[PDB]
Amino acid sequence: SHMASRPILIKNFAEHYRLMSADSDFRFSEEFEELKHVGRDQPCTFADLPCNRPKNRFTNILPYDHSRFKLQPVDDDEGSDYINANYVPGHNSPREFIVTQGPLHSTRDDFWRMCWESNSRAIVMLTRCFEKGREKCDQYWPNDTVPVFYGDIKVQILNDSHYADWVMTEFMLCRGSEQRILRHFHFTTWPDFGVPNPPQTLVRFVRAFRDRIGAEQRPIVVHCSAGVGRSGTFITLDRILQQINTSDYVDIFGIVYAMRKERVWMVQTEQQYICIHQCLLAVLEGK
Repeated sequence: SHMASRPILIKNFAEHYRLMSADSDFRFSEEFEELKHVGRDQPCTFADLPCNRPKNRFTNILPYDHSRFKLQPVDDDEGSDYINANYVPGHNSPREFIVTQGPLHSTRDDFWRMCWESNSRAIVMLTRCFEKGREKCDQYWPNDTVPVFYGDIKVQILNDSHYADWVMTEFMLCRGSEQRILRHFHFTTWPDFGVPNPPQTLVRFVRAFRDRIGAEQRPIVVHCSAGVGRSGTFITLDRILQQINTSDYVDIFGIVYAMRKERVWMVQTEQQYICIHQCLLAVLEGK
């Protein structure tokens, strides 16, 4: 098709890349520029209520109404159903990911409740808590093995595995007499400015994640700072790598356009838009 899908025939992806990157990413920069309006017209009524105003890390990153995850309502709290997060499509399901902002201390309770209510068995954290001096995301998980209660959810570290660019963490999650495990994928290498360089690091992580998570059927929670740029770059990359195993086509454009329609600025910057292409380019060319 043509309008919300620019599919490439894999056997030519390496040329398409050249052709796209050529002239200071002329074509690339231009292809991206088409998405700059996708889904922005959609209402954000709830996110925009007074009682939910303090819950948003950024005033111009708010979940569209049709896509937002909703927390079980609480009978005295007005607007208690709210959290900054949308179901965003993945390779295997329309409601495969829940991408959200990095919780504030003011929202980590809500954030945990979402994981529990969503039945999500995997969080993917793509930002550092602090970076270059700002705070991006509140430490919403214990930093030792003493179990910590976030609301009604008791989170405890069963073990963690540090690597070069990310740390795996296995949480036990308890609500009442009910127990589950959750795997926490924390990519800790992303550069203070720009996209990961070399991008291979990100591919490496996505492989580690997917290999580890399998053909998951409940939601995966994905987050960064605002829940748009990196979150969008990961999900897309995860999708396409799964994809090149069942098709001789890839639709990075198509993937983004679909995500935009679901949650704001999903692949945020054309550097990330390019980065996705480089990662795949790297894979198709045997690193």
